[PDB]
Amino acid sequence: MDIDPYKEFGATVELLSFLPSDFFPSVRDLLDTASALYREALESPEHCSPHHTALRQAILAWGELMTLATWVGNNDLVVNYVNTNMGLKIRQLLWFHISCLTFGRETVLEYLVSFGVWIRTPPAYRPPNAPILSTL
Amino acid sequence: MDIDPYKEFGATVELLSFLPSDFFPSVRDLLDTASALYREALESPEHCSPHHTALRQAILAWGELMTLATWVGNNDLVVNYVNTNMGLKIRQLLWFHISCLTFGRETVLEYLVSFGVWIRTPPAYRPPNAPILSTL
Amino acid sequence: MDIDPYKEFGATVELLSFLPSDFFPSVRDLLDTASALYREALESPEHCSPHHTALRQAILAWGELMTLATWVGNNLDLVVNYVNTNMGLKIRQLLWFHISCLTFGRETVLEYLVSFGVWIRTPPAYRPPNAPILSTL
Amino acid sequence: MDIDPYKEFGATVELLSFLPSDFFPSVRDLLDTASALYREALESPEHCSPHHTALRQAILAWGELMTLATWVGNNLDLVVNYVNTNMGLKIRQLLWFHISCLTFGRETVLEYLVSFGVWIRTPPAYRPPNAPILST
Amino acid sequence: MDIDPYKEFGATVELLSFLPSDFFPSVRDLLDTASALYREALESPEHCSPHHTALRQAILAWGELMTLATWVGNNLDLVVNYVNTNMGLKIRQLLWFHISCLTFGRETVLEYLVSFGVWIRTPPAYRPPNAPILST
Amino acid sequence: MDIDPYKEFGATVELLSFLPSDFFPSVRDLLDTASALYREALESPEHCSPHHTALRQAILAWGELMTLATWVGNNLDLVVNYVNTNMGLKIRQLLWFHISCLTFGRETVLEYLVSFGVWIRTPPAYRPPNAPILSTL
Repeated sequence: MDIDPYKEFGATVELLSFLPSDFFPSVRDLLDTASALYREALESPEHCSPHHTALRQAILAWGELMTLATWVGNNDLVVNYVNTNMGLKIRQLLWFHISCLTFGRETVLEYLVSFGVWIRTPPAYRPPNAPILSTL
Repeated sequence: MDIDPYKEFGATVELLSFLPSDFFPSVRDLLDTASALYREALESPEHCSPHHTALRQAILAWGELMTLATWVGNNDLVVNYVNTNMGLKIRQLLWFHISCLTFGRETVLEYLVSFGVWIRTPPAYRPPNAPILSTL
Repeated sequence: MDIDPYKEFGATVELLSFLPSDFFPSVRDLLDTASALYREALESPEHCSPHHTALRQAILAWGELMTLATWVGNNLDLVVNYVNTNMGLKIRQLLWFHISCLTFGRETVLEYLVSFGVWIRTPPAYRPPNAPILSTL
Repeated sequence: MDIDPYKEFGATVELLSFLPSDFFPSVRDLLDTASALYREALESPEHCSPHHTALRQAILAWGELMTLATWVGNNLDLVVNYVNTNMGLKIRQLLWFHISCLTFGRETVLEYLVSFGVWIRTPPAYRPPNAPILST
Repeated sequence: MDIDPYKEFGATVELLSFLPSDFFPSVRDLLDTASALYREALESPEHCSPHHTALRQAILAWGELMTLATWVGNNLDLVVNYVNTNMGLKIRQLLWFHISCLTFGRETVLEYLVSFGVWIRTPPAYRPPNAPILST
Repeated sequence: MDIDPYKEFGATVELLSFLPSDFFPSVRDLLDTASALYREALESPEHCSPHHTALRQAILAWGELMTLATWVGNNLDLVVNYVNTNMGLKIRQLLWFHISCLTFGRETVLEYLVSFGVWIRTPPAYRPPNAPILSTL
């Protein structure tokens, strides 16, 4: 079985691999961002949005990955191995769902094709400041 | 942040720890069950149910756990370690979402309190055949 | 003062001594049926039913008895055997009756305790071998 | 599962810790206060106030562990003068709270636990000698 | 800029100087009077009475200078038994005034500070031994 | 008891720890923005806004700390360094947040603290060099 996690939300894995690899903030910055303004919404008993159902499983599954790393740390390249390949897939899943909740789903998707083509023009022919999605 | 994965669906972790530990079928039996009759629904681009959004993330996160186990198998108690503690949490998440999709959400929740009290009566004072939820 | 514990719920102890001593599940499996099915109503800041108020006092009465069991073990064996088995049967049938009045409803349990009475009093030569099962409808 | 026995009645166990441990009358004085006032109502088969359900259970729980004090006495002390002192103190707080909530009303006892809070908190040079008594 | 912390609540700091400096209960007795009564209301994200805003700030200002007493203790006394005695007295007047204005109402505390004025002013031969207590 | 200082105003400390330590002006320039713009409302005998009640307690909490700084200097250096710089950053972001909720309005600040969050978390290679400025409309 092959299923993209972003497929119902209107994006792809390729369109999330369209941004650079080190554009996404770290997991500590992203988890504190969700814990900043989405604690009373994520820990609600009733689900509000399909982003909320996907984000409850993104945090819990990364919790299972971290306690697997501390267990294998006791019994440290393997704790560094998870942040290379398994760590990119959780940052992209966290950044996409946090930003779609704050700003909007279609606003993130239009930003992904805007920052993707901004990073792939020559510097002397593009707007100099990098595009950042923001409120107002 | 502390969030149960079953909290929006009307259950708890305790009510899923109400059944015995080895009641749940293995991950191979459960993944082939979802691949049996939910391939054209889970791999749809549009999300149908909150069980579908939770089940797309249950399969993908267990995929990240298995390739972590083959990587640490190369670089085998650790491949057996994941099936003791990290393996119960994925079987319960797979069994709850497969059975709620087939039969119904409230039918699984009424079955959980039915099989829970069936296993906790003396044998001579209970119905002899174990309760199994089934169609018709 | 000789109070009947569940006289106000439509039963007696004499109606509920008909069940055998091995009819009730153990206190661990009885507290788990209370904790797993409905702890949100037991920890609630209001009293939903008179079974709930009787169930909050019944759990904490057993918890005080379990404090006495570890105290006589650590500080200061037959008395641990006494709380678990002799005074525990009064907690088990108190926990069973209040859980079952909330799961299946109260009138279902009281009609079951009569229909167990016609089964447990007949000699074994003239009764069906399976005991009557408790279930709604 | 840690239940507060008074939480349904509007008082926490922390709010009832305003009263000192040696404030409460003896269990013999509390049971005769019950037997003189509420003997028909406690032994009736009729449903009553939720203090009545908690008062039938608190007397019988004391009665169950009264026979434990009788049984441990002959069959061999330090235990019999522990079971009514330390473990019977939780009966005294439970018997005092339900006798007084039936007689003087519930909300007056909630106003009494606060008004005993301001009495026991004040320094000895500025507190009245009249300890607050509960009267009607 | 010299602000009165009580001026918005109808009392001046001169009017609250009727009460003696050793009248006020200790800060440990005031915080448990808050924690037993108002723990849900203080920690709620909902706007409440203007005593609640001043009570969240008075606890956290005491909490900030509580860590100052911890930090000055090891890192080197006279300072740690000055910061809770002299500088913590302004907390005790601020914690007493807002606990009592929430429980007994605001105008009763304004009527209590005046009625404690006539008690402490009278000569010792003509004053009642009952210091005025605040009850409901 | 673990109280959040501005939970009731629509924020957290975790939402407001995203700003750097050098984002806030010093306590002298923060008290002057309170004293010069509106001291008539801070010295007023009524509470206009819940930011005003939180601002009266925040100024006098710092004034008590400045009394401790001169007392440890005159009577009885690293502890003067501690109040000014380590516990002063908790006063600076408390003074900044309540002043800005009264100047620009509260919803403007909370939408600014999110939009600073998307700026401060991105790496410097992919963010514009100027930080987002706070202003109404």
